[PDB]
Amino acid sequence: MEALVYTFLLVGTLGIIFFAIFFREPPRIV
Amino acid sequence: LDLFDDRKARQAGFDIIYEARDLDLPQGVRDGLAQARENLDVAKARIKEAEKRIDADLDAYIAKAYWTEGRNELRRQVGTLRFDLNAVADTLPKAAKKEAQAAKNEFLAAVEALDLQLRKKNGDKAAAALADTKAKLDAVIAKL
Amino acid sequence: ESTSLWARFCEWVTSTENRLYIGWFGVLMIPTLLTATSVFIIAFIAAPPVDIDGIREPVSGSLLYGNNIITGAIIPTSNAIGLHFYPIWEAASLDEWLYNGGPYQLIVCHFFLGVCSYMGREWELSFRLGMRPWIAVAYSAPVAAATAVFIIYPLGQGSFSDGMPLGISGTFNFMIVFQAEHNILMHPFHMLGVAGVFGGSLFSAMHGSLVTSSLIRETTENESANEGYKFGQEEETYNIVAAHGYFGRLIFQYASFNNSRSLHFFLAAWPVVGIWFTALGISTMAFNLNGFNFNQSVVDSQGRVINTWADIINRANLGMEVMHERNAHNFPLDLA
Amino acid sequence: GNFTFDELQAKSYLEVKGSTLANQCPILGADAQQGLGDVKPGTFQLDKFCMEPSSFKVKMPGSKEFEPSTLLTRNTYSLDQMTGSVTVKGDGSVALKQQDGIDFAPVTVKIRGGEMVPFMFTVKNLNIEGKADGLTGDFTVPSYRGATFMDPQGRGAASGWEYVKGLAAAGAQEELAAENVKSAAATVGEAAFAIASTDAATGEIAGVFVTRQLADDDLGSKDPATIEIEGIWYGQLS
Amino acid sequence: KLPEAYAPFDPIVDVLPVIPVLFLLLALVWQASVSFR
Amino acid sequence: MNLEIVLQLTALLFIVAAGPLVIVLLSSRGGNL
Amino acid sequence: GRDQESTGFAWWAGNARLINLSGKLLGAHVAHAGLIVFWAGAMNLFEVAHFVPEKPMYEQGLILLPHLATLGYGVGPGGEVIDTYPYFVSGVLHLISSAVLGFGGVYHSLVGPETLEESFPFFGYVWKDKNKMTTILGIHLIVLGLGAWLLVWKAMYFGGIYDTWAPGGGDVRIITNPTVSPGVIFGYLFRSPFGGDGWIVSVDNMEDVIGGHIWIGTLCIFGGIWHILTKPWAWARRAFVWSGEAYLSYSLGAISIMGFTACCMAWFNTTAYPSEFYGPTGPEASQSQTFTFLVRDQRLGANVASAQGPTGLGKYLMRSPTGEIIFGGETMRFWDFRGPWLEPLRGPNGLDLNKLKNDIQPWQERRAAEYMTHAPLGSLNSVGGVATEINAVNYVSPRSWLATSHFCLGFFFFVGHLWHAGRARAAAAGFEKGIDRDNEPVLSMRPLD
Amino acid sequence: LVDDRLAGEGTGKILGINDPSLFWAITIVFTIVWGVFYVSTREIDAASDRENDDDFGLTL
Amino acid sequence: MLLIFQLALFAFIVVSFLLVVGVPVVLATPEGWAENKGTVFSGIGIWFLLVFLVGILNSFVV
Ligand SMILES: CCCCCCCCCCCCCCCCCC(=O)OC[C@H](CO[C@@H]1O[C@H](CO[C@H]2O[C@H](CO)[C@H](O)[C@H](O)[C@H]2O)[C@H](O)[C@H](O)[C@H]1O)OC(=O)CCCCCCCCCCCCCCCCC
Ligand code: CLA
Ligand code: CLA
Ligand SMILES: CCCCCCCCCCCCCCCCCC(=O)OC[C@H](CO[C@@H]1O[C@H](CO)[C@H](O)[C@H](O)[C@H]1O)OC(=O)CCCCCCCCCCCCCCCCC
Ligand SMILES: CCCCCCCCCCCCCCCCCC(=O)OC[C@H](COP(=O)(O)O)OC(=O)CCCCCCCCCCCCCCCCC
Ligand SMILES: CC1=C(/C=C/C(C)=C/C=C/C(C)=C/C=C/C=C(C)/C=C/C=C(C)/C=C/C2=C(C)CCCC2(C)C)C(C)(C)CCC1
Ligand SMILES: CC1=C(/C=C/C(C)=C/C=C/C(C)=C/C=C/C=C(C)/C=C/C=C(C)/C=C/C2=C(C)CCCC2(C)C)C(C)(C)CCC1
Ligand code: OEX
Ligand SMILES: [Cl-]
Ligand SMILES: [Fe+2]
Repeated sequence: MEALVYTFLLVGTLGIIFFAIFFREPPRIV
Repeated sequence: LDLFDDRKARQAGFDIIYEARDLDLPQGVRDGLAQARENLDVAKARIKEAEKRIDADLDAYIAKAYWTEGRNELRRQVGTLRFDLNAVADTLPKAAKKEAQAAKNEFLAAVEALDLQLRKKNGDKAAAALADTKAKLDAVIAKL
Repeated sequence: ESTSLWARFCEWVTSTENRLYIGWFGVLMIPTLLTATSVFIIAFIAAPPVDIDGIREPVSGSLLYGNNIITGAIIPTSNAIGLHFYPIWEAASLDEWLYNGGPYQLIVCHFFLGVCSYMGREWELSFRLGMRPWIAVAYSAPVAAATAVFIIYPLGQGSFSDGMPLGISGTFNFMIVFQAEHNILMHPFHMLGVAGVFGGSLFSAMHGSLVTSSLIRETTENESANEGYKFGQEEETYNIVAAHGYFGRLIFQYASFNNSRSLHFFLAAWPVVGIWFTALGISTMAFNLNGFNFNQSVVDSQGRVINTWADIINRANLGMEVMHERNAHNFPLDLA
Repeated sequence: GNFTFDELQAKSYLEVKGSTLANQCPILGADAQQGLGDVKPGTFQLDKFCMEPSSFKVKMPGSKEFEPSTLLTRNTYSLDQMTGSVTVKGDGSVALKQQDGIDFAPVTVKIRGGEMVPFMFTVKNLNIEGKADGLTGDFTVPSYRGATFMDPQGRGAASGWEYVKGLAAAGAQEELAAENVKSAAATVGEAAFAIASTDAATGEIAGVFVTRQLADDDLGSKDPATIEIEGIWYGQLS
Repeated sequence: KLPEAYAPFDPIVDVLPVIPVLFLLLALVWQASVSFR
Repeated sequence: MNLEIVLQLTALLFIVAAGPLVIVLLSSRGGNL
Repeated sequence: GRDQESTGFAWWAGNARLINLSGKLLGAHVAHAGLIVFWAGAMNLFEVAHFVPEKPMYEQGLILLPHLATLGYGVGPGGEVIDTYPYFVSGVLHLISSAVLGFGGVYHSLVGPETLEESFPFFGYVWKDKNKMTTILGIHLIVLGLGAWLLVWKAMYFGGIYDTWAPGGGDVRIITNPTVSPGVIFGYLFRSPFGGDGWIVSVDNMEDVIGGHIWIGTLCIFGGIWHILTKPWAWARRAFVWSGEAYLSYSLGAISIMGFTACCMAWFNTTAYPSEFYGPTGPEASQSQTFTFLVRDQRLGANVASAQGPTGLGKYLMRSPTGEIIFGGETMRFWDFRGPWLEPLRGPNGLDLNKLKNDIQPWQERRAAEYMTHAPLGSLNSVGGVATEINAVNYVSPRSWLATSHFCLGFFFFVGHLWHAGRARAAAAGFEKGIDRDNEPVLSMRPLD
Repeated sequence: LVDDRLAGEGTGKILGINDPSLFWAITIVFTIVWGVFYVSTREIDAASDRENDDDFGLTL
Repeated sequence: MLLIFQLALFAFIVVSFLLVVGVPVVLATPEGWAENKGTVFSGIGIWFLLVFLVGILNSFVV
């Protein structure tokens, strides 16, 4: 039961990392 | 605990390992080089045993093509032969010790050739080298 | 206009318009790192117990076998194997491969190659962008530390089982056994590494606070100063002279850095040298050159022993030494 | 096998190293006579007696049929260089007794369900007798773990805690009384050997064996399973 | 040990190997005297 | 204060004093440093 | 000298001011070579003067003397020092030659020609002239090949070299039949670096060493002749950076690899680094400990073959993962060890039970005990034993010193190679002093996603 | 024996080749990549607007 | 013969020390190398002669 929670937490963290890398707010030169 | 009688273990050489690790004693005593020089009887017995073992066992192993066994025998008990020969020859006059050194060098070259042939796994060449080695060992033993 | 297949492939590989730079070092980096990542995740989730000491005493390290994140790890290769190469195709079956500790060796090898290629790719992009190529030299310190804990220590100790496990509690066990066997806390190189990390934290906080304290007013009080900075602007956003004046009145004038380039070089140089020395210390201790041994050093007139904090540390080491492997020893000396 | 004693002795250690040829028993040549042969009846000195298994089967407690298993501990399961005595009678009855040598090797195998089954492959104190067609006897199987072996929590028979040190509040731990006691008691097994060839010129014998014994019990904390081991064997009479 | 004829010169031998480190220090001293131009 | 230790200290002093002696001699006479 | 006013290099980077000064660079290199020879001679004299005959070489902290012992100088059968005069001769010769080398370096650095491209065209060069650099490389390759052949001649005609596997104990042999088989030479070179294989560190007889040195001498001479007569091809001109710093970085990487290899060879080898003069290796001490404990327990009336340990694997003898009979305990990881005192007891399928039950020799037992007690463990202040010992023994193995020092040197020279390769690649392109504000490369690229 | 295995670890083979198929794979892949590079290396050089003479390359 | 050999070795040591101290000084002065060449040449010759004499005399004291 707790193994599912551990795997869900790790998968969510990895998904957050992926989204942060590939869906970032692009820098714009003023 | 339960007592056991092992008082005869010391007579079997129980103190060899403990004496070899005694850092207070000199290196010659630890390695056994001091005892052999002091007592030449051990050197003579080792030389005779090495000669007999070389003859019989080398004949047997080369006959049956046992190369690993032959080489191990050549360096298992014969492992002190050079030091024993040097120690024996150092107690001779100048000319006698010079002749003994020449004969020992010739014999050692013969043993090197025999070991090379045993490593290369030849039968007739190893047999000839072994016969030559036996002749040279007999000559150097007679010289001493 | 490129026409050849190889010319087009080279232009694509060495392109600076990709979202993530590939390069020629990335060609080696991407597959090795992906292989190691896949094997690491799969083994961390569902791997069978691994016989680490070679005494037929398997140790569990997987989440599916009753573990949490803090307790889970990847058990190093079996002690029976030693330093022998143990690829997946040298096993009779995958069941035997997982029982002896194959995934650890696989991940370690692929990770080493991947980090070396990562440093190379850092240099490569620095060259392609028109920069100066020493950020890769900075990365060499963590690369060397990882190599020392994963490769050099097993190389000198004769077995991959003495390597650092890929876990948290495994890392703590590695540290404790390392202290019990080499007295790492008394090693000058470990002291230099500790000084390096402590000074790095000190100087990071010092620089951040000094820069944050000299921001020029460009906003109001209902918004953050980060909105006061504009990306790509040409003018400096803080008063280096004001920060230098504050620091030079805090300690004295000739202790602060009036040169921004010199200050940033010092910031780069301190932790890098510290980590270099600590990695060198680990690698040196791999070949059994331990730290200072001040045991029974203070002796009174009649010859009796007066104890010291070093002797208390020695008592702790003796405590954690006779228990680091209960059943793996048959003879009194741990010569390995 | 596929190699004789002379062929094996004709190699070098550097040539045998890593080829898994050291975990195998020699076979006889074309000069070997079938069965007992023409050996003069009498008591011989057994030497170079080795047994190379070729299959492991496990019957889990609660099953009436053996099951195949997959080995997990590589090439470490061959008993070799055992010495003893062999007596041959005029009728044909042979008696074999094993005194010394490497007569034990721990082995671990995995079964269909996924359970590792350690066992202690041994023919220690072998005592078999009968005709050359088949020799039936028995042997003693020592405990897989020694008396000084300590479990993960530091509990052992002759050394270690006698309770669970982690659970301090539970003063007596009457619920854990079963696992707090370790007993390294020994058991026995059964064997059924046979002789297929014999060379009276050099005093060499060979055949097949089938043995049955019990797996480990974690020092009396488990119900052992029954494991059947079959394979070939070789020995020299002199 | 050194031969009996070279015995009086033993103290000279005991201090030789530090000369390269002295050479590095001498390079630093020369740079200092030149005033780090 | 052993005689051997005194000789070693004398030799060390002579060797060390040979380094800055060159620098002092060249700086005092205005040499090409 | 020079100054930052006319060079742009600070005092801490002052050796970069003589990149384009051939005469001063040559003087610096000659002076450094003189320093190396001076250290060799002085250290040899220091070690020869502090040597006592009542202790073995590895017990007195010597690292240069065992190098001369392996060449067969002043040693006898069994590995006992007999004469100590050749060491003195070698040290004296090195120390005296260092004076000539240092004088040459000082002359060429102080008053010699500053740039020898106009007065000495044969010795002058330009870093960007590929032909001249290749010619110099060929000349030095010929010199190195001659050095390798000089080593080869010693083992054949000039008395030979110490062989630790010689029959009847180790002694100074003469190598008459070196192994020059292409399959044997290529087997060491293209071997795996992992356990069991060991790459070139696993060379186990002096015949292979002499054959490999014959090969390397011939290859170096042929390559030098090839480079003197040729110039780099198009595929080589298209791949390298041609400047002095680039050449320096290449050399730095090569010698970093060499340093790592030297560290591993010192730690693991037993043929070129006999245990009689360097002490036991890592695995050797563990094997010796197990051997001596087996011998002692056998003398007390025990069955070593059938003895069972606490884990049920075997106290003294067990089976390697491939089948060979090996020593039991934690020394099961060191079963690849092969030493002169242990080989005679080993059969085709591993250790022979009868041989170690009836044919163990006292000299073997003494060697095992000595290598057990002198294990390569110690502390920084030279205290022998494990980290939880007392102050009783002043000993650290010579293998440990060489291994640690040369690993440190190899790593630092790898870092130097990285630094110099990066700087050369940047400076040749032309942006080693920073980015150009007027023409910034990034401002001309399309923004990322 | 109970099962079968490659039995090649800790042997000392050249590049770890116990079967000629590994040699064939290595040689075929290397030759394919080399040929693809060899066809295009002439075009790649021409992108520098310079001829591959003795003065070619990145020099300082 | 031993006393002569020791005197030769001491003379060699003192000549070497004088050369070590003086050669950089002579070489590093303006227009000093071009004038005091004879002294340096004689010192080098004496150094070589002393080293050869010590090598020759070593054969009798050892
Ligand atoms: C062409 C490019 C390369 C292609 C191959 C690349 C493969 C990469 C795989 C991924 C993992 C990384 C590499 C792991 C290497 C492990 C080496 C090892 O287990 O052992 C090393 C071996 C030693 O081999 C030993 O050799 C021994 C020799 O045997 C014999 O040796 C003597 C022979 O007479 C004695 O008889 C002795 O008793 C006997 O055992 C034994 O066989 C041992 O079992 C065996 O392990 O050394 C050697 O191969 C010699 C030195 C090797 C190189 C240097 C190694 C150390 C430095 C690591 C890298 C740099 C780190 C610092 C920089 C970090 C930042 C970048
Ligand atoms: C490994 C040793 C080493 C060597 C051989 C050199 C070599 C060289 N250096 Mg470098 N250098 C070094 C280390 C070394 N350096 C270090 C550690 C630093 C950092 C402090 C520097 C920093 C540096 C700078 C800043 C400069 C040089 C320069 C020079 C060159 C010119 C010499 C000169 O003009 O002044 C020599 C000055 C003096 C007159 C002092 C003389 C003292 C003598 C040489 C001592 C040696 C004598 C010895 C005791 C006895 C030998 C005699 C024999 C008979 C036994 C010279 C080739 C110069 C250059 O770039 O040239 C263009 C220069 O600008 N160097
Ligand atoms: C001191 C060391 C040394 C150095 C630095 C160089 C340097 C160089 N060589 Mg020379 N060379 C040497 C010794 C050396 N060589 C020797 C001893 C030989 C005789 C074999 C040669 C024969 C030689 C040839 C035939 C060629 C060069 C070329 C070159 C240039 C290309 C760089 C390169 O290697 O590509 C980087 C390296 C590679 C891409 C891979 C090489 C690694 C090999 C394949 C490893 C396996 C070894 C090989 C099969 C040999 C057999 C092993 C042995 C046991 C027999 C460069 C200037 C080229 C050239 O420009 O000539 C003018 C060229 O075509 N060299
Ligand atoms: C030498 C030419 C180099 C050209 C340029 C190369 C640039 C870098 C490319 C990438 C290199 C890293 C990745 C390599 C992966 C493939 C190799 C691999 O995994 O092999 C792993 C295999 C393992 O082979 C194993 O062998 C066993 C029996 O021995 C069994 O058969 C196993 O099944 C089998 O896998 O090993 C080899 O192939 C041996 C490689 C030997 C290489 C010798 C090189 C000699 C010349 C260079 C000398 C210096 C080398 C560096 C030393 C110092 C290092 C600090
Ligand atoms: C264990 C997994 C179980 C199954 C999955 C469970 C639920 C997981 C989360 C599901 C929702 C994921 C994000 C939905 C919205 C995406 C919008 C988008 O990218 O483009 C539309 C959106 C459309 O706008 P347009 O392109 O201007 O038309 O594009 C954008 O760029 C919008 C800006 C926001 C971008 C994303 C902001 C952060 C989202 C959450 C990040 C963390 C996710 C953690 C979970 C990852 C997966 C495990
Ligand atoms: C340029 C330069 C530099 C460098 C320099 C150098 C590096 C030099 C070297 C030099 C050298 C490297 C020198 C050497 C010398 C040597 C000598 C001078 C020797 C002597 C010897 C003797 C005298 C001996 C004796 C004896 C005998 C015979 C026997 C036994 C005893 C005895 C030991 C006593 C520097 C850094 C400052 C910086 C600036 C520039
Ligand atoms: C003496 C001896 C021997 C022999 C040895 C030999 C014969 C060796 C050889 C060796 C060799 C023969 C080596 C080689 C090496 C090589 C290398 C190490 C290479 C490298 C390369 C590189 C690094 C490259 C790079 C690159 C690329 C890849 C791309 C483009 C760019 C460039 C070109 C840069 C033996 C062991 C038998 C025994 C002992 C003794
Ligand atoms: O495995 Mn991990 O830790 Ca390297 O020491 Mn010996 O073995 Mn075990 O004990 Mn201590
Ligand atoms: Cl053990
Ligand atoms: Fe900043």
